[PDB]
Parts: sequence; structure tokens; C-alpha cells
Amino acid sequence: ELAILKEERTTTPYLTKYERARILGTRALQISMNAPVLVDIEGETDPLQIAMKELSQRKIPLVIRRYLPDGSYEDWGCDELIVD
Amino acid sequence: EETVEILFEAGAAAELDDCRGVSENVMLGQLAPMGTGAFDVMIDEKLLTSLPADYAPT
Amino acid sequence: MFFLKDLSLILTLHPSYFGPQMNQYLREKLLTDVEGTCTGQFGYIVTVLDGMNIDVGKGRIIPGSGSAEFEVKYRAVVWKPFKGEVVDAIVSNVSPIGFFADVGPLNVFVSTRLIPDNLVYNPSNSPPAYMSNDELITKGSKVRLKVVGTRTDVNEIYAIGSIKEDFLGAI
Amino acid sequence: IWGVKVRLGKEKDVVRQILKKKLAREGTKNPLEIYSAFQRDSFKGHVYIEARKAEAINDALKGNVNVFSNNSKFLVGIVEYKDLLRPVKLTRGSYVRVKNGKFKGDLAQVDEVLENGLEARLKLVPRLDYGKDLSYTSKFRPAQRLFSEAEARVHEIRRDRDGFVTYGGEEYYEGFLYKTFRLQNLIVNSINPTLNELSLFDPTLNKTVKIRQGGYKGKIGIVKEANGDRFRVELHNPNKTIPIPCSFLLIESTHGWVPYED
Amino acid sequence: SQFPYSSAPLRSVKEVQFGLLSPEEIRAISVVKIEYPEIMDESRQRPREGGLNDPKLGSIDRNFKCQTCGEGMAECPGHFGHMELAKPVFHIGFIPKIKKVCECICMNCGKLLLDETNPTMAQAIRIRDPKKRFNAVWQLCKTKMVCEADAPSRGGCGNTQPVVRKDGMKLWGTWKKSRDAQPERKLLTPGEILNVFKHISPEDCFRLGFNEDYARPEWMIITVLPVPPPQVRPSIAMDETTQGQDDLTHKLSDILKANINVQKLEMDGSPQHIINEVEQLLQFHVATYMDNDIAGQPQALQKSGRPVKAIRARLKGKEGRLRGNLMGKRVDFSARTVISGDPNLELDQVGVPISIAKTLSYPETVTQYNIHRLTEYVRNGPNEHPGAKYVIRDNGDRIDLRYHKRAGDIVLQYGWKVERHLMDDDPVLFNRQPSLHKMSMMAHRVKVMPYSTFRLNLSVTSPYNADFDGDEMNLHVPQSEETRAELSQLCAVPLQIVSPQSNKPVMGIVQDTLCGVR
Amino acid sequence: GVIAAQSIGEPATQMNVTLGVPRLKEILNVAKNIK
Amino acid sequence: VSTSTVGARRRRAKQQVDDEENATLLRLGPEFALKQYDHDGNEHDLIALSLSESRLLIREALKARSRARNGGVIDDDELAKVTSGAVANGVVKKTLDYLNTFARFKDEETCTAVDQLLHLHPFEIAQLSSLGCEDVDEAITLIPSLAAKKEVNLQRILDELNRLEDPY
Amino acid sequence: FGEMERDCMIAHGAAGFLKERLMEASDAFRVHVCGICGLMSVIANLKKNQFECRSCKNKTNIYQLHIPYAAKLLFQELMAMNIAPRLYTERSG
Amino acid sequence: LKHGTYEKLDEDGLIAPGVRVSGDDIIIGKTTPIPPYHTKRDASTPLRSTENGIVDQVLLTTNQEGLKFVKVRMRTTKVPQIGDKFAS
RNA sequence: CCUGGUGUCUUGGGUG
DNA sequence: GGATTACACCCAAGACACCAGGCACGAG
DNA sequence: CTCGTGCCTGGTGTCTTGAATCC
Ligand SMILES: [Mg+2]
Ligand SMILES: [Zn+2]
Ligand SMILES: [Zn+2]
Ligand SMILES: [Zn+2]
Repeated sequence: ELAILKEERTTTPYLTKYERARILGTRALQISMNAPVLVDIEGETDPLQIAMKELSQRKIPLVIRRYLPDGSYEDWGCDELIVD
Repeated sequence: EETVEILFEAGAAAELDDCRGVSENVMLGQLAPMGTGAFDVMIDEKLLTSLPADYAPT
Repeated sequence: MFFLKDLSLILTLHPSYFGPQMNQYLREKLLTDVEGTCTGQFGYIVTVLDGMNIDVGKGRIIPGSGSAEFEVKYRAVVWKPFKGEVVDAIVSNVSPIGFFADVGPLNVFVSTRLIPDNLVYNPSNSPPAYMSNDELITKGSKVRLKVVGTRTDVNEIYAIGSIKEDFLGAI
Repeated sequence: IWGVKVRLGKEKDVVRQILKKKLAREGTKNPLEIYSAFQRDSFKGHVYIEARKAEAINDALKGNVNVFSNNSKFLVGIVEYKDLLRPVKLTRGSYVRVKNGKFKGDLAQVDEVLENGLEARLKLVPRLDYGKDLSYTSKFRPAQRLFSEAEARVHEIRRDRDGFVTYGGEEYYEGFLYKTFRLQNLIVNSINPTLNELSLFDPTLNKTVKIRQGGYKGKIGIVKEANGDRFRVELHNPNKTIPIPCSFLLIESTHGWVPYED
Repeated sequence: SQFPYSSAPLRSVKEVQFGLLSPEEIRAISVVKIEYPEIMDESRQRPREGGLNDPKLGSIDRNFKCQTCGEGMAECPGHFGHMELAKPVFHIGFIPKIKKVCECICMNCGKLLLDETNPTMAQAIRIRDPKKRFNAVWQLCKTKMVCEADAPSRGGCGNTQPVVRKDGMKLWGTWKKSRDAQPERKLLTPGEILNVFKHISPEDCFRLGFNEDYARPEWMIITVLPVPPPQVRPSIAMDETTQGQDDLTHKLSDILKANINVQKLEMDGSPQHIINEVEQLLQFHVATYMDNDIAGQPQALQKSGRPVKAIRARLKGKEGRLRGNLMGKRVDFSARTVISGDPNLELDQVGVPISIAKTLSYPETVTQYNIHRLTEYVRNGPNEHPGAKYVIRDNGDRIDLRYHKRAGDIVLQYGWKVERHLMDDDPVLFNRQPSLHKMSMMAHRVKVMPYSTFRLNLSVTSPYNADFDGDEMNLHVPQSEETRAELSQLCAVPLQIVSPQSNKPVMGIVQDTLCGVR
Repeated sequence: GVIAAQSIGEPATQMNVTLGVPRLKEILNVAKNIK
Repeated sequence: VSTSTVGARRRRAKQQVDDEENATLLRLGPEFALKQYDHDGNEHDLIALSLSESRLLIREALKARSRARNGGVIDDDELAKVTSGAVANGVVKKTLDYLNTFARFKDEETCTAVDQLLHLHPFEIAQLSSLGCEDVDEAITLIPSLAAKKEVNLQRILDELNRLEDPY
Repeated sequence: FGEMERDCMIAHGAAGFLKERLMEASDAFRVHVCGICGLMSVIANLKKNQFECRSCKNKTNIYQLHIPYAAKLLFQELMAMNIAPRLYTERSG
Repeated sequence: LKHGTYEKLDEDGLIAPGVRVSGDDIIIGKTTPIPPYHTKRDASTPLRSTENGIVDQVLLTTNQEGLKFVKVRMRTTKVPQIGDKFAS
């Protein structure tokens, strides 16, 4: 009902600074609670560093639900949004 | 301003507060609809299925 | 009284369960938690329909805790009895204060002041029964009673019956 | 009859003052034209004055320092007069509550009253110490417990009759105190029995230490915390508490600073 | 996590519905009736049941469990009582609105003086906002000076209506008896008005902007008073073994005493003129209990001479509940000291004294990648840096490492938390008051250093408007993985170099370095 | 919103027609009779 | 804990005593209203199930799930062991055995015949199938709501039910 | 943490940080509400695991909230002045 | 009882001059009885948590009402360091 | 053998 | 007729009255 | 030994008349 179909999504295709900060923190948090990590971990073992590594390779398994003013929303996966 | 007067008047006219403002949520200690709180984060069940099978929940 | 009900359950998932078979874990998790349980609002939930194909939707991540929240919408077979409903039963016990009858999941108590006088408890008979001449109420005897009151413990519900009316009793 | 507002607690004084003024002016060319005045305890802060003209009320109160200057007098209806002058228990075997002394607040049975009619003999659960700390108040009294004559015999007593003892000049019969109280010292009305009444009726901490090795060698200190192996010495010399290993300490004892053989 | 597990579903608040508490509802949530003003049983320990500290209202003592919920004093919210009033009294907050309602309705049957037949009045009922509609109606009906028995039958009683005036806590109505004759204004008691309000119809209740479920107009008159639990009015000990009571506790005693004397009148000696002095005094105490800043009359005073702290005064002003405890409040994990400059620190660093670094902490979750590292901190303990202060299990029990003598026998499990000392490159929020603009709060990276001042690289003095003539600054430590990331990716110093105020930098090379570079 | 509020207020804290703070006050207070 | 599509139930000014469950007065409470809504918001008639329908669905669901648990590989005592836990084992076994001793039409051939015969409030249509009756006199007494409806066929209902009914 | 520091975190858009500061790092409190009447009138015995809002006769539709203690305090002071602050967890329009 | 050490008090309830003290140490021991053994409650005075130094002098006397009255003066030395303030 | 509470309301003088 | 009147922080310096009743001590 | 006076403690309850601008 409220959900907007993939072909008709209108919001910006770039990840905003606020979306980026929330994604990094949430994913960091999940890793520190021993969620399966999707990239190779070499020397960089801090929780925030691993999450930043996953972001750079487009491998974070999360979806942004962007609410529009009327309450409807577009779901965007972090795999498809372009990160500067 | 006019703190107590607002609240007495709000009671007598049964006002409904829809909790969309920043100030409403701050004083109730809930994540405010602003900045990092202006959206929800969902788990991408479709993208997890590309992982190998030995990572699976039992 | 059986119904089909479209229900839903809020499930919280710890982040360490975020793997490729997440949905299958949730399907097992839903069934273990819901099947066989009773609530006063719906009754006994007997079996859930189409369990292996339930669409769980997307999980909401809880801010500040990392855990994920799923709303699993589903469809089940539910059993709730009702006051006024006439039903058949199978007697489980007979005692000086009446009898207990198993109607599927639960047990119904009918007291002595709502039992007709000509049905006399006979302990000396082998096996023990409520007896007449052409009537025979032994364990497993079809009897017809009417539910006159439902009490709710929110864990198991308790219903009281009566055979103090027309056409109710053994058949 | 007019009522008049007066300073709380000064109602009797105002009635007095009105009488003096009345009597002093009797037979003069300017008599005080009031007939009577009175004050009811139940009616705090009011005096009532009997007269024919309102002006006489003002005259009665003129200059009275206990009366509120505001022109607050009020008229009483004839049908209200007698109620203003309404004057208004206690039976042997009934319960009352004591209002004074160490037994203040306690429930007591009325045993009997004096011939004259003033004080009543009460049967009371005693609050005694059997002279335990002798060489009392209601805030530093004892718990209630029936008198025990064998306890008194053991610890500190005159037998007077069957089950009757005088102990420290009070009378106890079958365990109860019988003591006279003024009737004005007991409450007879609206008593509420209580729940309770319904039921009844490491060895080197803090010792001085000298350090024998390291950069702090020769300094005095005190063992502040000795969890294990690593001590916390509060050094005297700079205002600092240090972590230090146990091999480094000398402890003071009867003869000098002794190594870890103490 | 500091909360024991409860099976009830966790949700957030989406809506706040304000309204009035009906008399019936007050009794339904109450757990005890309050009658006796004597707080103590008889000054012999254990407070008196039915008294103002009845243990069913709750525990403010560490050793007595609540006799209603079984929970300790920390979890127990407290439960309300109720106090029956012998006679209904006005709510001091609602008097001017009550006054407005009288001129709108008939003082006999209570019907709205105008109908949809009046064209301008039919326009006024369409107004969507309840407050404006009510005012628009009253603006019309104000000049209607008689309740008509007949349409311009409407259910009217034919009586002319009085002009109601407020005189302190009393309302006077002047009726014009049917040129000029003599009018007799009698007092409009709360009880008289109470009965009139219950006969207002549901349809006229809506048209007056009130609400049948939430704000029914007779609930503006007080008949039973809710007795707040002791958490709202705690006792304090002035000099250890001497405790005084809260202003509300003393004031509720006065209302309770005054309530008993109204019961003491109607059964015997009432000289009428005495009934009016005692009932008005009950009205007085109930008024100043809620609002002790009533204009035009003297304030209620404590025996010390200073005014009583009423509930209204608790909420207003800089130190009250809203501006002093909810819009801002005191917080944990903070620190403050004098600042000094250091040119040999990076722009985004802050030098943090060792003593401060051992008091503050961050709860780092134990994982497979850091478990070996974190055990080293545990052996060092709270007094050697780099060390740690607590180990927190998933159940919430903290192990205090100051008093654990068998610290060597702890083995860490995944998912536990170790509250370790503050350490190099942890982000912290740094702040100088007054916070005039957003660059008064920027995230710096900690560098632990000897000596007791905070060190700043000199080029950040300008956005803080800081200097080193005695200024102090505040440091706040984020307490979770989510907020560390928010600090470093949104609030960090290099992101703040250009300000949106004037699309230009707010930091540059300054003082010695700027003089020298020329 | 908040950024706008701080951007206007901060310069005011360091600062024949009326000018400066008294004139600023007339605007926000939308006074009917200006000086 | 577990909730449904039906929500809020905020307070109203007038109370209601059409809520107390009475099968005689067609009061099934707020959850079992005549018109329900599924998990997509679509309108839907209340689903009341006779003993014959219910026996087929529950047994089918259990053996299809049992086959699924076996990767794709009759008696009531065997079908109840599919559940997990002794609490679950109990309620499911007792329900099949109860239905095993009171379901007249114990196969899908006869059941679909009864299904087409019956397929006017939806609750009454389901009641008539569950309670066996001989004559019209017996149906309107035990189920007193069928009185003032003036639309029998009742006799041919009972005749077909009894004729399809196998001997015992 | 005064009113002016609150505003700075809004400007940064650091909504998550502001929530934590004013709750977990201070006076966080758990309350129970009745799903029907919205009041904090629930009597909750956690070791007996039984809950009841006596007014609504409701033992099933009950929610828990995390709110500041000073907000819980505020609502009880409002109740004491006959103001009903009803906390509902869902909208309706 | 308070959490600090009581081991620097002498038998008269007063600490003696010359003893170094640190924060939360008790320097004046005093009790108050509990109204209606094991009857008293501590009412002692600890040194301010942020301070240290040496007890210099202890005055013992009585006040106008005749009860006992003490004053304990503590001295320490403050040495200039980073952060201290100076002015011409 | 784990838990572990010390006041408030003002006023005045100061710091940036 | 009230309400408005920067922010944060430090520290030292203070606390019910009168009347009536009961008990104890001293003097005759 | 008895009576009277003084002091202390506990309980209950108030009152002689005497900073300035704005909406
Ligand atoms: Mg400066
Ligand atoms: Zn409680
Ligand atoms: Zn009328
Ligand atoms: Zn409720």
C-alpha cells in the first residue's frame, strides 16, 4: 500500500551523510555482537574499521527505508545506492 | 512560555499531540525524526542468500 | 468451535542469527512458540497453515540494541469454545460432584445441581457408569451438553456445562 | 444576636472585656446597651453579642485590640439562637484511649471512676523495664508487655492479693496496670481500634611501612589496599598513593622494620 | 539491559492524549482510601494504614517491599490513593473557563442558547478547531441575555440569565428579576453548578468544544482528590536523625484535617455563618495546593514564613521540571577542567589528563578479535593504565574490580562487556559554554597526557571563542558503538572547517604562528 | 531551522535610523509603533 | 504477545453488552466479527469450519509438513508425532482422536459432496453441519436461532446428511 | 547538559547521540501502560509474572515503555492535579 | 558506617596533629543513638574527597551550651603547576 | 559472604 | 491588570514559637 | 509529708499596622 514500486522511486540516488553515519554505526554494532562478517578481515580489527571496509566494497546487507512526508516510503538497498 | 496555562488549556479541550516534533520525542527520550533518525533500517534478506550454506541459522 | 484466523507475532532476532537460512530459522521459531498454546482472545491455536511458505516481511532494526524485529503474519487453525454452543464430548472422570469431559484440548466440568435426578452415580457396577435402562454413559460415550459459562485464566480457559435441559444427555 | 470575628484564642478575653465595659457604664448617661455576650469553643474566632441596635455592637467592641477592624459583624436568625447555646459518655468495661504520659495513644479498659467524678481507674498493658537501668517519656518509653511478677521477683515488689502486686509503687493485677487518670486525659469518642489491638483484645593493612628497594626506598607510608601481590601504599612524602610489589616492603613491628617474616 | 526481563512487548510512544480524570476513574486506579492526617501509628515505628504514608502507596525505603507490586524501591513506580471530599470544590485552574460556560448555557437545564436556524451561528459550528468554535459560539451567545423557553420549544426554561462575575475563589451571579427593580445576586456554590453540569446533553457537550470521552465538563469540579505516592514528595533528613516533610505532605495534612471538620458540622452545631467559613477554607487549601500564585489574595505560608511550594510552581521557571529536568539535565560520563594550548597536537586531538582518563570509561563488547587484548586490561585492574573497571555479564551483574581479590580467575565470554579506561583515538565530544552555534560542540580524538589541563591545538580556539585565561571546557564520552560512529562521521573537527553561517572557514592560522609566518 | 537560528543570532551577540540590537528587537517583536 | 489485524479498540462513550460471547445471539466478540480483514487489508467473510472440513485441512497440513521435513518422502497416532515437544504432542493428538470419534464424513469424497451441498449468515451455515439432527423438530430446539427465518430445505439437508452417513 | 547543548546536537543532526545522552547515560526508567486506557496504572509483579490494569479489567493488552524518570515524575504530578496524560503506542488519524 | 578508614583516630575520638590524611578518611568520630542493643548511628566527618595534607592543630573546648566542641585545622602546600593562574 | 545512605531552601560573594 | 528580562560554574553561610500541663524539688 | 512554685517538654496554631518598560 504505502510502498512505492522500484521503477517509480524518486528520491536521490546518492547516500546522504546522515544515512552513511547510521549505516556504519548500525553495522559496526552488529559486528561487535558477532554477526557474520561478509569481507575478509586482515590487520584492521576495530569494529568501525571492519564496517567501513564493507561499505567501500558495497557489501553491507541493509536496506534504507526513506520516509516521505505523507508517510509513504521508498526502500533502497545499500548495495544499490552510490557512495561518493 | 506560559507552561502551566498551556497544559491546563490542553486538558480542558482534549488536545491530541501527534509526536512529530523534535521536542516531543526528545523529552520522552525516543529517537527523533531528524538526521540519523529520519529513516528506518531494514535487513536485506535477499542479499543474505548469496552467502555460503555453512553460515546458516539452525 | 473451529475457525481460521489470520494472526501475527512480533519476533525479535539476535544479530548472531543473521545468516542465509534466517527465514527458515524463523519458520521453525514461530511454530515452536505458537503451536499448542492457548489465549483467552482466540482460544487454542491448533495448527498453523502453510508454515513452510510464510512470508515474514522485512525486519526492523531496533535503534540502540542491534537486534532485529520481524512481524510474521500467518494463518492458523484456532479452537475456541463458546457459551451457548451445544457440543458432544467424551467423559474423562466421574465423581460425586459431577463429571469431567474432554472436548479436544480441554476439560469441561458439569456440576450436580445441573444434572437430572434420574441419572444416578453407580459405583458398584463394573465398570462404573451413570446408568439407566437404554442409556449408558461409560468412558467414550457420546453425550450432548451445552456450554453455559466461560472463565478465562489467559493460559487455559475453563468452561462449565449443563445437562439440565431438553435433548441433552447420552444418545 | 450578632456574631463578630475576633482574633483566634482571644474569644474569652473579648467576652470578659465586654462584661467590664457593661458593668462600668451601668447607670451612667451612656450605658452599654448590650444584654449579654458569649463565645462557644466549637465556634473558633467568634463572639456573639446580644442587643437591640447594631450601634451597641460597635460600642461594645470599640477600642478592643482583639477584634478585627473590618466591619465584619453578622446577624443571627431567631431560629438559630438556641443551637448557639447547646451545652453538648464513659462506662465501666468500655475502652478509651489515653491522652497523656508514656501510655499516650494506648487503648485501655475503664475499670472504675472516683466517687467525686474526675479520674477513672484504667486497666492498661504495661510498658516496663523491671528497673534494668536505674541508678520516663512517651518518646523514650518501653514496648508494651503484660507485667510478669516472676521477672520482677528475679530482677528487682510487694504482693497485695491473689494476682495483685505493687511494683515500683504501681499496681498490677493479672498482668495489667491499674492506674488512675483524669477523665479529661482520656478519649471516649470515635476510637478506632488498630490492627495490633484487634490482634490483642590480610594482617598488614593500615600498618605503617618502610620501602627498602626502588626509587621510593626509605620512605614512610600506610597500606591503603592489599588485594594481592601489588599493594597500595599511601606515601607520606608526596600527595600520591602508589602501586607497589610485596617484595619491596618493610613492616613495623615490636622491634624495628621487619621483612616478610612477620 | 539494566532492566530485568519482562515478557510485555516493548513499544514507543506515538501519541499523547490529554484529558481529565473522572471521579470514577480516580477510584478505579486508587489502591487505598485516605482519611487520617496523623502520619505515624503512635510514634512507635511503622506508619499508619489509611494515613498519608500507608505502605500500599509505595516504598521509599531500601528494606520494605511494596505491598502491591512486590518490586524493590528502584523498580516500583508508586501507586496512587484517593481522598474523598465531603463537599465538591472548584479546581483553581479552570475557574475562568467555568465562568465562560455559565454565560453559554441555561442555568436551569443547560442548553446552548442558539440553534442552526441562526445563519451566522450556523457558520460558527462549522469551524474545525474546537477552541475557536467554542469562542465563536460564546461571542454570539454572550449578548443573548435570556434563555428562551420558545424558539426565536427548544427545551428552554424561560429564565433570564445572570451576569456571572469572579470575586477571588467565589463566583457571583446577578439575576435581573422582571422597569428597573431590585436584583438579588446569590453565591453560585460548586455543588449547585455541579448538578447543572451533569444534565448537559451529549449533543451540547460536543458543540461546546468539550469531549464526551476525555474532557467531560463536570470533571472540572473536584469531588475526589488523587493522593500522589511518596515518590512525588520524599522526606529529607536535615541533620541525620531529624526528618522534615515535603511541602505537599504538610499541605495534604491541612486539606485532610479541614475535610474532617466539614463532616463534623453537618451532624450537629452549625450556625450557618460557620459553615461558610469552613467550606471556603477547604476551597482555599485545595486551591493553594495546586497553585499558590493566585492573583489578588495573600499566599499560603509555611511556619518559617516563606511561601508554600505548590505544584504549579514546581513546573515553571528555570529550575522546574520542564526547563530544569527535561529540556536539560545533569549527565553522567562528563568532565571539566582548565584548558591549555598545545601547538604540537593535531587539529582534531584533545589532550586528556591521566586522572580523568582513569575515571571515565567506555563499555567495549568482547568479541573473537579483541578477547586476548581485553584480558590484559582486566589483569592490570582499575589502578594501572591501560586498565579496566568492570566486567558486565549478559544478565547485568557488574563485577567491581576494586574489590575482586581473585581477578586472575576471570575468563571472559563473548557477548560480555568490559568497561575499559579511555584510550588513544577514542572520539569524545568537546564543548565550551555558552554554546552559541554548532561549532561549540565538535568531536576530538583523545590523547592521554600527564598534567591536569585539557590540551587543544591552538587553531581551534577561534570557533569555541576560547582562550586560556581561566576558561573551562566540558568533555562528554559516548557510551556505545552507534554513537562513536555518529561522532566521527558527522561531528568531527575536519568536517567543521567551513561553516554554513557565511560560506567560509571559521578556523585559521592565528596569533604566534600567524605573526611568525609573515 | 536550527542552523538558521544560530546563524542570525551569533553575529547579534557581538554587535539617524535605529540600528543594532534595538532595531533587531522591533522586527522579531513586530511592533506596531517602531521608534 | 500475539496480536491480529483488528486493532485499537479505543474507548467509546456508550458501552456495549453485545460483546459477551453467546452463540445463540450471534455475539462472537471483537476478534470474530462477521467481516474480517486479512494481512493485506482485503475484506473477507468469517471462516467458521465444520468438523468435516477441519479434519481434512489439519491432517493434510501435518502430512505435507511431515513430508517436507523428510525432504519429500492415515493413522491418527502416527500423524501427531510430527509436533515438537510433549505439550504440543498432547493437544494435537487429543484433537485428532476427538475428531476421529465424532466426524461423520471421514473422507474427501463424501466431504466435497457435503461441501457443495452447503455452499444467510455464515455462522449458522457452519452450525447446521456440526450438529447432527434427524428432523426439523430437533434442529430448531437445540439451535433456537433457526426459528424466524422462514426458509427450511432443512429436511432435505438432514436427509442428505443421513444418507451420505455411512453405517457404524 | 543544558538547553543550548541540546540545540547544537540537533544542528549536527546527531539524533542517535542525543537520545542516548538523555536516557541511558542518565535517568532511564521502565514503565508499564495499559493498551486500552493509556495510563501508567498497571500493577506488575514480575516474579509472579502477572499484570493487571484493574480499571480496564485487562491482563493481555499491556505494553512497556522506556521513558525518562523525570518524565514519569511529571506525569504523576499532572495526575495529582486531575490532568490525564494518556500514552498510546499507535496512531489512528 | 562510612566507607573510609577509621584507623587514624585516637581513643578520644579525635585525630592527632602530625598525621597525614587523604580524602574520605574520618578525622572526627561521632555517633548519634537510634531511638526505639546495637543502638547508634554514625555522624562522623570525613575529609573532603579532593584534598590531602597534614593535621596541624586540634582545638578542643566547649560551646555556650556546655557540650563538647572541636576544630581540626589541616595544612597542605600548593606548588605551582600547569593550569594555575597568575597576573601582573 | 556478596549489597552498601548523608539534606534541602535561600541569600551573598566570585569565575568565563 | 501579569509576564519578560544570557549561560554555565565555584564556594561559604544558615534553620518555629507560645502556652499549658505535668513532674520534681524545696520549704514549711 | 504535703503543698506550691518553677522548669521543661509536648502539642497546637498567627497578626500591632508598615522597578521598569511593553502588549
Ligand atoms: Mg576567557
Ligand atoms: Zn509498587
Ligand atoms: Zn432551563
Ligand atoms: Zn487501563
